[PDB]
Amino acid sequence: QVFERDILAYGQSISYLDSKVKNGEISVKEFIRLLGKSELYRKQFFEPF
Amino acid sequence: TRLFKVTALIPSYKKVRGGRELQNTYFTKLVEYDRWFAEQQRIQKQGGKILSVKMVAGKPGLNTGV
Amino acid sequence: SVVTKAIVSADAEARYLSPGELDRIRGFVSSGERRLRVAQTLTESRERIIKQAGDQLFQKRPDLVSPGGNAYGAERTASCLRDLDYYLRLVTFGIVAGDVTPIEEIGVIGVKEMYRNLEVPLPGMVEAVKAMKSVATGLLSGDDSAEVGYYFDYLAGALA
Amino acid sequence: SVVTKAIVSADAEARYLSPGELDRIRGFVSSGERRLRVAQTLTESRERIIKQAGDQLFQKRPDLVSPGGNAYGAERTASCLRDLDYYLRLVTFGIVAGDVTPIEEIGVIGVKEMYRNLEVPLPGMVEAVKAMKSVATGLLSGDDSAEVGYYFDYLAGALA
Amino acid sequence: SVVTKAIVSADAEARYLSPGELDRIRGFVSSGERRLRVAQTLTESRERIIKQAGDQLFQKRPDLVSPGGNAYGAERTASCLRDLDYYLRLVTFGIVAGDVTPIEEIGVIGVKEMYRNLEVPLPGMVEAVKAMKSVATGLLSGDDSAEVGYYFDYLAGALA
Amino acid sequence: SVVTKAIVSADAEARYLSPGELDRIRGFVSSGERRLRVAQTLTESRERIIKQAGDQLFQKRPDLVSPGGNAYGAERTASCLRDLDYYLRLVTFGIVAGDVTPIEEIGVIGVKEMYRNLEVPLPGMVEAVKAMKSVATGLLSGDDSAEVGYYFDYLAGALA
Amino acid sequence: MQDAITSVINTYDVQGKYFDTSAFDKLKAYYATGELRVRAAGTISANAATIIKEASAKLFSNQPDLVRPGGNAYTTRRYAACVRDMDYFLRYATYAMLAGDTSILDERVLNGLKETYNSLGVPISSTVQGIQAMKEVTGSLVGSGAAKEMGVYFDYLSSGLS
Amino acid sequence: MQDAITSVINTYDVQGKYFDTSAFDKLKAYYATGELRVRAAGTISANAATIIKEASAKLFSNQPDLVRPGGNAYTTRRYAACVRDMDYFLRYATYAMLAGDTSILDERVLNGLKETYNSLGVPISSTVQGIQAMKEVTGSLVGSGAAKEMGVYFDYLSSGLS
Amino acid sequence: MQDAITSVINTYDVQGKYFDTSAFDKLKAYYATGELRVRAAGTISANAATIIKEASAKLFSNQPDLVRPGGNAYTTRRYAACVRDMDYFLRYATYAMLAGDTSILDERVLNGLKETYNSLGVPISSTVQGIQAMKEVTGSLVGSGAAKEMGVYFDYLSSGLS
Amino acid sequence: MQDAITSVINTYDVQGKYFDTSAFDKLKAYYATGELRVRAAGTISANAATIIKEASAKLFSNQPDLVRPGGNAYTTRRYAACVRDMDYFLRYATYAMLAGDTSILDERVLNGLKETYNSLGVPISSTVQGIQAMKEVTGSLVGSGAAKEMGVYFDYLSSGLS
Amino acid sequence: YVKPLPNQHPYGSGNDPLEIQFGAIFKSETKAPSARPAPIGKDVQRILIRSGNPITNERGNPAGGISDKTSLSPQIFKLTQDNRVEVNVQAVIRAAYQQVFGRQLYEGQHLSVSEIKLENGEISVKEFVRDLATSEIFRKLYWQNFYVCKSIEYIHRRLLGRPTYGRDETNRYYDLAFKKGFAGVVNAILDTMEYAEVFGDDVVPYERYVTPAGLNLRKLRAGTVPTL
Ligand SMILES: CCC1=C(C)/C(=C/C2=NC(=C\c3[nH]c(/C=C4\NC(=O)[C@H](C)[C@H]4CC)c(C)c3CCC(=O)O)/C(CCC(=O)O)=C2C)NC1=O
Ligand SMILES: CCC1=C(C)/C(=C/C2=NC(=C\c3[nH]c(/C=C4\NC(=O)[C@H](C)[C@H]4CC)c(C)c3CCC(=O)O)/C(CCC(=O)O)=C2C)NC1=O
Ligand SMILES: CCC1=C(C)/C(=C/C2=NC(=C\c3[nH]c(/C=C4\NC(=O)[C@H](C)[C@H]4CC)c(C)c3CCC(=O)O)/C(CCC(=O)O)=C2C)NC1=O
Ligand SMILES: CCC1=C(C)/C(=C/C2=NC(=C\c3[nH]c(/C=C4\NC(=O)[C@H](C)[C@H]4CC)c(C)c3CCC(=O)O)/C(CCC(=O)O)=C2C)NC1=O
Ligand SMILES: CCC1=C(C)/C(=C/C2=NC(=C\c3[nH]c(/C=C4\NC(=O)[C@H](C)[C@H]4CC)c(C)c3CCC(=O)O)/C(CCC(=O)O)=C2C)NC1=O
Ligand SMILES: CCC1=C(C)/C(=C/C2=NC(=C\c3[nH]c(/C=C4\NC(=O)[C@H](C)[C@H]4CC)c(C)c3CCC(=O)O)/C(CCC(=O)O)=C2C)NC1=O
Ligand SMILES: CCC1=C(C)/C(=C/C2=NC(=C\c3[nH]c(/C=C4\NC(=O)[C@H](C)[C@H]4CC)c(C)c3CCC(=O)O)/C(CCC(=O)O)=C2C)NC1=O
Ligand SMILES: CCC1=C(C)/C(=C/C2=NC(=C\c3[nH]c(/C=C4\NC(=O)[C@H](C)[C@H]4CC)c(C)c3CCC(=O)O)/C(CCC(=O)O)=C2C)NC1=O
Ligand SMILES: CCC1=C(C)/C(=C/C2=NC(=C\c3[nH]c(/C=C4\NC(=O)[C@H](C)[C@H]4CC)c(C)c3CCC(=O)O)/C(CCC(=O)O)=C2C)NC1=O
Repeated sequence: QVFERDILAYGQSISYLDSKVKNGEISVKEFIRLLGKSELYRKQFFEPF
Repeated sequence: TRLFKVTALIPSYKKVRGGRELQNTYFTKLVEYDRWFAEQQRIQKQGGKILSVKMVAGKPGLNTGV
Repeated sequence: SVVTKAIVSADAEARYLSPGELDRIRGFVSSGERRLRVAQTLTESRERIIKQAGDQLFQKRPDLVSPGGNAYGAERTASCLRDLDYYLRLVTFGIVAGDVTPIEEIGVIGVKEMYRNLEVPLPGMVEAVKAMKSVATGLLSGDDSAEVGYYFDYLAGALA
Repeated sequence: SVVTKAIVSADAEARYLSPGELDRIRGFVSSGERRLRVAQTLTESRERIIKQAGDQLFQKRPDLVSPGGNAYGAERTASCLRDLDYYLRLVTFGIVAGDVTPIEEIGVIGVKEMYRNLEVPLPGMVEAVKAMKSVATGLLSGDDSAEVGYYFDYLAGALA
Repeated sequence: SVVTKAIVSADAEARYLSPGELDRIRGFVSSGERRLRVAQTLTESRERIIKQAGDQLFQKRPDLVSPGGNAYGAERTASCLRDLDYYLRLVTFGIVAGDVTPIEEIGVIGVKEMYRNLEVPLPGMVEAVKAMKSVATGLLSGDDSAEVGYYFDYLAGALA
Repeated sequence: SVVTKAIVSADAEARYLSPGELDRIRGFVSSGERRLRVAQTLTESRERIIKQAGDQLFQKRPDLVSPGGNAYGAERTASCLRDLDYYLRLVTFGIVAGDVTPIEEIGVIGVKEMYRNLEVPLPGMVEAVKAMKSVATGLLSGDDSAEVGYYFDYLAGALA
Repeated sequence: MQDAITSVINTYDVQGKYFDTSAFDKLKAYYATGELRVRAAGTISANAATIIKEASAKLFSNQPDLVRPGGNAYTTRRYAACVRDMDYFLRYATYAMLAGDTSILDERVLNGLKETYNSLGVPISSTVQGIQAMKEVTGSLVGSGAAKEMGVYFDYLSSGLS
Repeated sequence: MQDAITSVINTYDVQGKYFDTSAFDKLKAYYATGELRVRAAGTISANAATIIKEASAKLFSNQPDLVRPGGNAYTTRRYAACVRDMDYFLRYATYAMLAGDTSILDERVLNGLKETYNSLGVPISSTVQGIQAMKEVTGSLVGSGAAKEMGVYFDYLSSGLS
Repeated sequence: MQDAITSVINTYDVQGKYFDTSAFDKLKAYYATGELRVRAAGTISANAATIIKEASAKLFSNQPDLVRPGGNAYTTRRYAACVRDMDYFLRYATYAMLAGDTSILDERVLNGLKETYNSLGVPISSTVQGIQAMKEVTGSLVGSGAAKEMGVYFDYLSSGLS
Repeated sequence: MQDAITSVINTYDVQGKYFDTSAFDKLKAYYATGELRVRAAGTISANAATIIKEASAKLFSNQPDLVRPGGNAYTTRRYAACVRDMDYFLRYATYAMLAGDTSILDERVLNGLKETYNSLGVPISSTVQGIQAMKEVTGSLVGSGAAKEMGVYFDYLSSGLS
Repeated sequence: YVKPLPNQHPYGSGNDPLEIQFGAIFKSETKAPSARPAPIGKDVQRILIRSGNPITNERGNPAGGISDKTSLSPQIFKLTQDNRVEVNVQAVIRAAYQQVFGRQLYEGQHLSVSEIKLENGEISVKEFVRDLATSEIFRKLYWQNFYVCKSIEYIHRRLLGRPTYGRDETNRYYDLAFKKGFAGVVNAILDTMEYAEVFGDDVVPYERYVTPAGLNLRKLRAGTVPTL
């Protein structure tokens, strides 16, 4: 949803965010927010636009 | 029927201009058959007088080869 | 003809004919005997082709001969068959010429306003040339039938 | 190619292809097999053709490799042979295409500007192409030699 | 001449010659005698200019007089020198006239196709006319050599 | 200017500037010194010219300043003299530029529609321009008087 | 434009190589299909006006709103414009089929058509329906083998509009 | 267009002032360089073909891939287009040098040229290197005084593309 | 370009319906106001030059920087183009008033006008002020009812530009 | 984005070659200019508000129409949007100066901006004049060399909006 | 939604060529969408900026086409050479190539026989322009590789010297394409009364109007923007 496609095709992921969302430290909303504020999202959908 | 040779004289009626325009007013020229009807109409619109037209390149009365 | 179009195309660009133009002219004159015997076969079959084409025209389109139609009456039917003969002769001319130019300078250029002057339906014309296609291609050999049918295709498309 | 020129000619006039154009396409499609055999023959013998054509050209025009000439030196002679390789490849393209369209669009349009920029004499190009013609049609049979000679003819006339 | 160019311009935008153009024509006619001295000085030195320019050209381009070259042989070299004489005379004509229009009307309009028909390299022509510039400019004073160099450069650019 | 006109003419033909129009630019840059001196003379004595020409015009045309006249009043007479000042500045611009192009672009194109909108009589414009021409020509030397009168007559004819 | 033979020529030109076995195989494939292409082209040229007639009739029967008042095809002018567009589509699909490449469809037809229709107000869905109508009408005329070849180009036009 | 004389005329007409000492000094400065500019323009016109020859030779020596199969200048047509563009740049740089202003570059050459090249696929960096080659070749022929003037317009073109 | 009558004709054509009482009521209303429209149009046609002169004078008096050096109306050609634009606005407002519809304003006047002025550098606010100047000048000549009628079209031009 | 070092890395990666003398010269040129770039960036960051103030005052003094009723910058919101645009232009010119390349100006400022201003009705000529005013104000604060360098990127923005 | 129609081609903004000397550069719907469609009606008339005296536009001045040229107008090339040794004829030929194609052609591409006829007076400048515009080279350059309406717009700008006003002209020339082809379109453009009144048999076509975007390309470059 966030990156319009699964970026495991490139081996890109935010491992600590994934662990936090799976184990319940953060919710899916906080995971989505931290995922859209990350370096990956900034590189994909902030810089080129 | 390929090429007409046309002598025409088109006086001036909408302006008087100080450039050389004898070549535009009185002229003899070669026109194509398909262009000739439109050319004659345009000359007649401008009030020009058509003096003589001759057949030069093509031959009259050819069913094909035109 | 093919040579005429090739020469005009070469002259327009102020240059000698290209190897493609020469190749098409060579293929045209190489197949002269076949298209020539095809035209002979078409011309030796004047009346069979004309009469069967007229019959199929009138039985697929009954209203041309029906009262009020374009071909109602004997004289109008005669003129219809006369035009059929005209177009058959033009098809032979195009076949020997190797191109559809003779049909164009004779029968295609200005046909629409001609038949609009004569109040002749153009769907009737295309039906007639289709019937003549069928009748003529029936007589010819399989290889030659296609060659005839392509010129008939051009005529049918040109009418409507 | 033949198909491309026929289609662009039809499209320029807002019409379907005429029977002559379709017949020409049929002939080209039929001859494609011998076209490909000729192209394979020329492709396989590329190095012999280039070597013999270069030797024959420099024997006919010693000024090019004489001091002060455009081809003086091993490097510039190598570039000359490389241009011969380009033009042989273009000839094979023209054979498979059935027309001189690939030759024209790849190596004839603006070639005079290119060789004026490079101080390359066009007459030298002409004898080089004639030498390739001789060497290549030496390898090919008579029917193949005629068709390959047509393309080398076009290339030499374009350079001249 | 300067008068001719001013007149054709004035006729083109269709009015009498402007005061500045009258000043230009007076400056031209008042300097006619100096131009006549320049033309005579060049005429007196025909042979030295032509032969030194030809020698420089054949030093830079030995291939032109090499076997197979364009100017190989005594007669073809003589034709070379006679062409240089033609262009030197045209340069004197232009100096007298006050511009390059004689050089165009006699020596530049259609020169490329002509030397193509004669297989004469235009790079050889520009080298030769540059050599004529180098020789002729030294014969004259600075102010006059500048004017003559203008015509020689213009001819060299026209040939290229 | 002359440089701009020559560059535009050379660009419209997609060619470098010919030696004739390079000579034209050479003459223009030669005359630049005296044309700057003329323009500076006009600039320094602008108030004197404006006052003299305004008085001369108002005496020659009492109706403009009389009640019911276009220039009646302090503000409208000030506007009249301010227009005269614009045209004097334009003539200086034309002198430095070497042509009437600055005058045309800034104060000639559409002037008739402007003054028609402003109820400003054009014969008064023409007489004011002629008065300024007389005053200026009086103030500067005889040789430069013709050059200045060229621009003033251009402006007078344009306003006429 | 570009066709299959010119496509092979162009790729080998950009790569700067002489022809290999793969290129000759592609050329042989085109030569094999060429005679069928010529037959289909002649058939469509013969029956162009007919094919347009049944395809337009089928489209306006399936979507009667277009021809009725308030429909995009409701006027003599707008109806004639629709028929003209359909004639263009058929002719250029025939060109692409005979060429063996869809480049002519990209350049002459598809590069600009969506924006033109969106500015004009033409329904693109109905236009794709008209193209499909032409496809299924012409398939019965050209024959199954030629229908398979013509279907890819009609699908190309439909996908370009969609 | 707009040359230095017209530039001063415009900058003083927009303000509404007469020519003052500074304006007359600018005009004097322009008129002083007139002979140098005319001489340089004549020299470049005489040797334009040679300049394009050497500049293109150096550019394709540094970047041979441009004129090899797969390069943007690989064909006779595209090589001719390359040398035509270089000739255009040289001619317009000469015009700007004669005028003493860069306006003609912006309104006759650089207006939409960058996006034209981007749409075409033309390598802009290679074009800039070609312009630099033209500049360094021209400088030797015209002389240092004229070379300094030609340089500013060559770099104006380069910055317009870059 | 559609007037009130054409608008009713179109709204009845798109429905495919014949005319009924409501359409006759609308056309009768237009025919009732037609005499006022014709009188106002004739008055404006006879006094067009006076209106333009008065409104241009008022605008350049309220904004004197326009006709002073450095203003967009400073040259003879730019002043002429300014009064030419005022003539456009007056003439097309007369057309729209006579037709009874503002279609000609979206149709021949305001389409792409903002982009045109922005490219030319023409001031938009000053042009709106000039359009008002024409509105107050024209109202006095045409009377109260005709002024109320022409005001909608002048305000249409002003709002479209603003 | 892309900067000078990244640009050289990219142009040597596309061709697959290792760094050679020319690449090292370009890298050394950027490394030498870096200190001046950093000083300029700090100066602009410290004085960005003042630069925007002075450039906006210059623009709205020259063209009072933009802030009068009917102007594009007439409200508190539209005025604030205008000064926000100027702030963004200055900050991204600073970014491009510090990077040494104009990639960020393309991808992050100018890609889609001119169509946005055409839709919005923003006068792009006035915006370019404001950018030029920003260039003039910034040069005085940064000094001659940094003024030339930043003027490069200001002119890039101005020409890109064109 | 909240503003009037843009200054735009009736068939979209991607149907506007870049106003440069030569090249026929259009936007692509696929390389980067960047597409704006607008509800431009069939009767909408575009606003065009004169390349010359502003008050010579036909909308204000119907007789502005035949008006006297100012210094703001392009160069005008007229062939007064006797219309039965002269450099004016060669200049006219070069100007005709510069207008029809935007540039000089290559040496193999010149329409040599038409140049000979023009030099010897058998044909007028208009007929020479027709020969240039109906040539196979012109068709190869500007017709066969473009969207049909894109080609029509570009050819209209080359020949009449102005963009199309609206859907009347574009639709007429689209129908002419549909019926008669490229030659039909080109001959129709030269047969217009507008051509004859502006360009007789004597004068080479020149550029009379530009779009606001084309003016923006030239005037808004940092060198040509008016300094505050
Ligand atoms: C530059 C070379 C050139 C010449 C020589 C020239 C002569 C010339 N005179 C013309 C008409 C005319 N010429 C005259 C002049 C004559 N009427 C008599 O009363 C007088 C005795 C005498 C004059 C002194 C008149 C009155 C006309 C009007 C035609 C008419 O209505 O009959 C026309 C045709 C009208 C037009 O311009 O379109 C030409 C071409 N034109 C040129 O471009
Ligand atoms: C070689 C080229 C050529 C053609 C083709 C041609 C056609 C032609 N058909 C004519 C009459 C006619 N032709 C037809 C034929 C039509 N009736 C049916 O509808 C059919 C669909 C169709 C024929 C297949 C008819 C009915 C008339 C009589 C019309 C009348 O009474 O005026 C006439 C008038 C002369 C006469 O009435 O005798 C011409 C000139 N002329 C030419 O020079
Ligand atoms: C006034 C204008 C004018 C010119 C210029 C002119 C040149 C000219 N040179 C000719 C031959 C020639 N011209 C040359 C000269 C070339 N050889 C190269 O090495 C040099 C680069 C170059 C001279 C510098 C040569 C070698 C020939 C002999 C060609 C042949 O006979 O095959 C000929 C053919 C007639 C003959 O053989 O005598 C002409 C007409 N004619 C004119 O009416
Ligand atoms: C640089 C080119 C240029 C010109 C030429 C120009 C003329 C000009 N003169 C004006 C006023 C005026 N100009 C005049 C001059 C006339 N009075 C007499 O009739 C004389 C015949 C004649 C002068 C010799 C007058 C009387 C006015 C006042 C009009 C009024 O307020 O009603 C105005 C109205 C704006 C203003 O007053 O500031 C313009 C635009 N503007 C320009 O930008
Ligand atoms: C408002 C302007 C307008 C008109 C006029 C118009 C004509 C029109 N005529 C049609 C069919 C038709 N029209 C006719 C009328 C013919 N029958 C005889 O032959 C006569 C010669 C002639 C009438 C005197 C017929 C029979 C059809 C049916 C054809 C068919 O079903 O294939 C259709 C197709 C209807 C559909 O697909 O549902 C239209 C749209 N369309 C318009 O938007
Ligand atoms: C060869 C490449 C090419 C194409 C194809 C093309 C299409 C095209 N179709 C048009 C109109 C049209 N096209 C259609 C057809 C559509 N609407 C109907 O409902 C159907 C569902 C559907 C067709 C199957 C209609 C109805 C119009 C009229 C639009 C109008 O007048 O507002 C127009 C504009 C004519 C005008 O309104 O002035 C163009 C340019 N242009 C090109 O350059
Ligand atoms: C496929 C289309 C195409 C062609 C044909 C083409 C030719 C071509 N030949 C070149 C060099 C050259 N070409 C030649 C050939 C000449 N030597 C003798 O004079 C002969 C008469 C003649 C060859 C038969 C020579 C000597 C050079 C070297 C020039 C130099 O070193 O300055 C160059 C300069 C770039 C490089 O050397 O890599 C090109 C572009 N380029 C193309 O994209
Ligand atoms: C007068 C202002 C102006 C210019 C300069 C201009 C450039 C221009 N160059 C073009 C083609 C070209 N231009 C080049 C040159 C470039 N590619 C090479 O790699 C070099 C690095 C570089 C030159 C130094 C090439 C190779 C082409 C062919 C590309 C193609 O047409 O597909 C085209 C496409 C249209 C045509 O070829 O006729 C244009 C419009 N257009 C203008 O209106
Ligand atoms: C009916 C639809 C329509 C309109 C509205 C229109 C406006 C228009 N005004 C123009 C010039 C102009 N328009 C103005 C007017 C402005 N300057 C002053 O500040 C005033 C505030 C304001 C007018 C009240 C000026 C000064 C110019 C000259 C700009 C220039 O030449 O650079 C131009 C470009 C020159 C031309 O070719 O005519 C157009 C197209 N054109 C149209 O087809």
